[PDB]
Amino acid sequence: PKAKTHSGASKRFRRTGTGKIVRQKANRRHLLEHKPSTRTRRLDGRTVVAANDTKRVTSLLN
Amino acid sequence: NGRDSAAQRLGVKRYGGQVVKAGEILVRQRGTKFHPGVNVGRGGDDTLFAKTAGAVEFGIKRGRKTVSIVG
Amino acid sequence: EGGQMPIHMRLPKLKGFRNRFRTEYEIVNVGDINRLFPQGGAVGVDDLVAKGAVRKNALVKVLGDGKLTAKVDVSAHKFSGSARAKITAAGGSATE
Amino acid sequence: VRPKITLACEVCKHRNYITKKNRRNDPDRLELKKFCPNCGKHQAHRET
RNA sequence: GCCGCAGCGAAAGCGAGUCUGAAUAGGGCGACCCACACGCGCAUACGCGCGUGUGAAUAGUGGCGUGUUCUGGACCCGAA
RNA sequence: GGGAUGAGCUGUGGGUAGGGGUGAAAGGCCAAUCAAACUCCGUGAUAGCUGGUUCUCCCCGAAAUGCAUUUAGGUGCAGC
RNA sequence: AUGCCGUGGUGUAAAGCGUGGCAGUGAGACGGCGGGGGAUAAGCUCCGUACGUCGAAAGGGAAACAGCCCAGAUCGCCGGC
RNA sequence: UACUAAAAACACAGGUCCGUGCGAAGUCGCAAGACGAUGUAUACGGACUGACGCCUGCCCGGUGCUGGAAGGUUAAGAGG
RNA sequence: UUGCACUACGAGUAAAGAUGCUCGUUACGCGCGGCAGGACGAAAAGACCCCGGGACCUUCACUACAACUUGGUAUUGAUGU
RNA sequence: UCUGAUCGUAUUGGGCAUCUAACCUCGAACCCUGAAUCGGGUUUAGGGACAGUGCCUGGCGGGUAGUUUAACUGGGGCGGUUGCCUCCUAAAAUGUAACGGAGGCGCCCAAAGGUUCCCUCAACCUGGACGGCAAUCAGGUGGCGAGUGUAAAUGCACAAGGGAGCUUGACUGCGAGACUUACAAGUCAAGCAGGGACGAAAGUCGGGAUUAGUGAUCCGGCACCCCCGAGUGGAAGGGGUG
Ligand SMILES: [Mg+2]
Ligand SMILES: [Mg+2]
Ligand SMILES: [Mg+2]
Ligand SMILES: [Mg+2]
Ligand SMILES: [Mg+2]
Ligand SMILES: [Mg+2]
Ligand SMILES: [Mg+2]
Ligand SMILES: [Mg+2]
Ligand SMILES: [Mg+2]
Ligand SMILES: [Mg+2]
Ligand SMILES: [Mg+2]
Ligand SMILES: [Mg+2]
Ligand SMILES: [Mg+2]
Ligand SMILES: [Mg+2]
Ligand SMILES: [Mg+2]
Ligand SMILES: [Mg+2]
Ligand SMILES: [Mg+2]
Ligand SMILES: [Mg+2]
Ligand SMILES: [Mg+2]
Ligand SMILES: [Mg+2]
Ligand SMILES: [Mg+2]
Ligand SMILES: [Mg+2]
Ligand SMILES: [Mg+2]
Ligand SMILES: [Mg+2]
Ligand SMILES: [Mg+2]
Ligand SMILES: [Mg+2]
Ligand SMILES: [Mg+2]
Ligand SMILES: [Mg+2]
Ligand SMILES: [Mg+2]
Ligand SMILES: [Mg+2]
Ligand SMILES: [Mg+2]
Ligand SMILES: [Mg+2]
Ligand SMILES: [Mg+2]
Ligand SMILES: [Mg+2]
Ligand SMILES: [Mg+2]
Ligand SMILES: [Mg+2]
Ligand SMILES: [Mg+2]
Ligand SMILES: [Mg+2]
Ligand SMILES: [Mg+2]
Ligand SMILES: [Mg+2]
Ligand SMILES: [Mg+2]
Ligand SMILES: [Mg+2]
Ligand SMILES: [Mg+2]
Ligand SMILES: [Mg+2]
Ligand SMILES: [Mg+2]
Ligand SMILES: [Mg+2]
Ligand SMILES: [Mg+2]
Ligand SMILES: [Mg+2]
Ligand SMILES: [Mg+2]
Ligand SMILES: [Mg+2]
Ligand SMILES: [Mg+2]
Ligand SMILES: [Mg+2]
Ligand SMILES: [Mg+2]
Ligand SMILES: [Mg+2]
Ligand SMILES: [Mg+2]
Ligand SMILES: [Mg+2]
Ligand SMILES: [Mg+2]
Ligand SMILES: [Mg+2]
Ligand SMILES: [Mg+2]
Ligand SMILES: [Mg+2]
Ligand SMILES: [Mg+2]
Ligand SMILES: [Mg+2]
Ligand SMILES: [Mg+2]
Ligand SMILES: [Mg+2]
Ligand SMILES: [Mg+2]
Ligand SMILES: [Mg+2]
Ligand SMILES: [Mg+2]
Ligand SMILES: [Mg+2]
Ligand SMILES: [Mg+2]
Ligand SMILES: [Mg+2]
Ligand SMILES: [Mg+2]
Ligand SMILES: [Mg+2]
Ligand SMILES: [Mg+2]
Ligand SMILES: [Mg+2]
Ligand SMILES: [Mg+2]
Ligand SMILES: [Zn+2]
Repeated sequence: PKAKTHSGASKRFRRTGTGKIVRQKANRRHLLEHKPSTRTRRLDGRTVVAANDTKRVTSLLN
Repeated sequence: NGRDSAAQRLGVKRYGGQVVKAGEILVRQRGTKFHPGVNVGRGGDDTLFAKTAGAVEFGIKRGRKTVSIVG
Repeated sequence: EGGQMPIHMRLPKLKGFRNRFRTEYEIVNVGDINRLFPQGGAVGVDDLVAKGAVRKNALVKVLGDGKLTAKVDVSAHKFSGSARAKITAAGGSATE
Repeated sequence: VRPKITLACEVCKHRNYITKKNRRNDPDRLELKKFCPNCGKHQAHRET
């Protein structure tokens, strides 16, 4: 039986050209009036997955 | 009773004679317990970062304890 | 994760959408072309496939990485600007 | 009492800034001069 | 047919670059070698890009063993 | 010890079947089991719980802490 | 006073750091020192302690006596200190 | 209350209230059909009380039941 | 019923109530008839307490459904006002 | 003539009335039928476009069904608590438990924000109509014992306290490098560019003396960009930014 991948994990993670796994950052969907532009700029963009969670994230993605 | 707030991890981060890079935080504090010296900014919440690479230096400036960076 | 909201649930979905009709090209560099054809001459998609630098039954696009000295009149789809410049500088022709 | 208000450029009508104000203290529409990224300079802004 | 053979981007697309951005600013991701020589400008030397070697070393894929894991009763036994 | 011509006792034959029957009412009885019978099948039900898990020697060797938790005797990450 | 950060020397094999495979553990106990709760009682309860032992540590001592004192069992000997 | 409870518990004759105008109400059944009853309000069903004697006080605010429809609110359909 | 068996007592000690450990004291080996203090005697994976699961019961807990009920429409026609 | 009031041919629906022919009758009679309280058919007596039923739709509905009904806890229950900020416990780095000891927050300010310039308070003493312990005035003494929007702590008199002028940086595109940290989060940041405020200039300015005033992901709404657009052109729908 073919292995199945996790749907939410595939929707929330992706790999780069050399094999790193990147993600987007939370706290940036609503309630933006009180957040300074410095905070929102920090939350903007993509970032790599922590070395503590990389094993579980890899297992989810595979 | 029974309530509390999180410990804020305040205090000196780099001590006298330590080699630091530009922008390194040196002292987290409430208010100006220490005061910025040469090559040392303050920060929006009294954070006393380093504006230049060098060595930390504590001193006295007529009452105020100061932290400075020597290049 | 023991009951707290898991990593794959507390993080936001990756933004965007996926193109249903995207066209993909199998690419090759002028450096590779130069290495495979040191003698120059007319070069085509089937020759690229036979030399194994590109997949079969696929659109071929030529990119401009590496150096090219041979004079080659290559034919493909959708050349790159740098590859076209290198082809014409070496003296060959780049036609779709 | 202190609702979240949005400010739009008076020229291009783009909504660029969101903030708060006291409705009783300023019952009329707020007016400010803010930098408009679309217009490329500072323009007057008004509440929407 | 699958994997490898180029990446970046939500995507149109462009491509050793690409996205954001007014920016030929900075950043993110990705490619790019030097223990060296020679000509070139170079510095007292050290290298900085190019032409070659003094030959500077990559690489994947398929099978078979082993550990762990997925879906199955899934190490065995046991309810109301 | 109670009733013992009565709302009596009893033989033979028959009828009501499981969220159903029947009950002068106790959740009583329905083949020695009834706050929902029994049998076969779904079925190798499930159990964060209890028990068990079989030959040898060599090297190394913990933890009983932190954070989170419909969490506290479970588990995820960290620590070792 | 200690403890903590950095730095220059000296010493020390089985320290440390990065990245992968495979874990177990996440009910601790007693003793010394510093404290809270309690009545300054508890073989009571909760914290700290590059503090110890037990856990997972046999041997000698304390009559017996997980946690105290000495001391860490590769094997043999009818040797010694 | 077969198998730890025989009683003050249940039943009862008597009482009141409510429903039922007749393949009635009620119950079994998807329905046909059946019981009620080969009965017809002095009858049948449900609820409570419980021989007999003397009696059964106040409250219709709440919640039920019965009856009314001026107003408010309100579905599908119509309209577009 | 049954891990064993050439299965004493006192005062101690210990998973804090010891036939089995310490220091003592007492006791020739083996049977028969009796008593019931102990063997935390046997029987029932405690019925009391807590945790988890289940079941049935209640209700102005939630969400459904049967039943009963409203209107439209079809079955469904004609003539007046 | 918004024609309220209104007439006649169309059209229509709603009430009411009548009718019979659909449909209904466990009213009756006859036949199948020889034996029939079944059934069916024929005739008749009534009801009647109602009722009943199908589909759609509102109500009611412990009558039935499946389930849920948190945790901590000096056993459980009762009570209380659960997130964030400040102090002590806390043992002179950081961190550190208790159903340990005390308090606060779920905001406020269009100025209480930015910038430029100026000033120093409280208290006490003396004198002075109302005026007195304490109103405003004058003169001394006074270095922080006042004040800080709001708890406490750390700060601030060099003022971060008080007064006045002009303004909107309570920006846009970024951000080397750090603190904290299991992760997710949280925090600080020089400096570059655009376009600005104040200032003669140097410069300062990405809200508030600092630390509380807050809520992940999913799913939706809105504005903008015109990125994809299921044969093609549009559109629906999706996508990015806020
Ligand atoms: Mg958004
Ligand atoms: Mg914003
Ligand atoms: Mg604190
Ligand atoms: Mg601030
Ligand atoms: Mg005002
Ligand atoms: Mg891509
Ligand atoms: Mg952007
Ligand atoms: Mg770049
Ligand atoms: Mg190989
Ligand atoms: Mg008698
Ligand atoms: Mg008798
Ligand atoms: Mg029978
Ligand atoms: Mg049953
Ligand atoms: Mg009972
Ligand atoms: Mg029986
Ligand atoms: Mg059942
Ligand atoms: Mg099954
Ligand atoms: Mg060892
Ligand atoms: Mg939860
Ligand atoms: Mg200390
Ligand atoms: Mg490892
Ligand atoms: Mg635990
Ligand atoms: Mg624990
Ligand atoms: Mg102590
Ligand atoms: Mg104590
Ligand atoms: Mg203890
Ligand atoms: Mg200790
Ligand atoms: Mg153990
Ligand atoms: Mg020992
Ligand atoms: Mg040890
Ligand atoms: Mg010993
Ligand atoms: Mg000797
Ligand atoms: Mg009995
Ligand atoms: Mg009896
Ligand atoms: Mg009796
Ligand atoms: Mg009884
Ligand atoms: Mg009936
Ligand atoms: Mg009556
Ligand atoms: Mg009644
Ligand atoms: Mg009674
Ligand atoms: Mg009666
Ligand atoms: Mg009443
Ligand atoms: Mg009433
Ligand atoms: Mg009334
Ligand atoms: Mg009514
Ligand atoms: Mg005992
Ligand atoms: Mg004893
Ligand atoms: Mg004894
Ligand atoms: Mg003894
Ligand atoms: Mg012995
Ligand atoms: Mg005997
Ligand atoms: Mg005995
Ligand atoms: Mg026993
Ligand atoms: Mg019980
Ligand atoms: Mg109908
Ligand atoms: Mg009808
Ligand atoms: Mg109900
Ligand atoms: Mg129920
Ligand atoms: Mg279920
Ligand atoms: Mg609890
Ligand atoms: Mg309690
Ligand atoms: Mg402390
Ligand atoms: Mg401390
Ligand atoms: Mg409070
Ligand atoms: Mg201010
Ligand atoms: Mg001002
Ligand atoms: Mg001020
Ligand atoms: Mg704002
Ligand atoms: Mg950065
Ligand atoms: Mg500028
Ligand atoms: Mg700045
Ligand atoms: Mg404040
Ligand atoms: Mg969800
Ligand atoms: Mg189309
Ligand atoms: Mg659209
Ligand atoms: Zn504009």
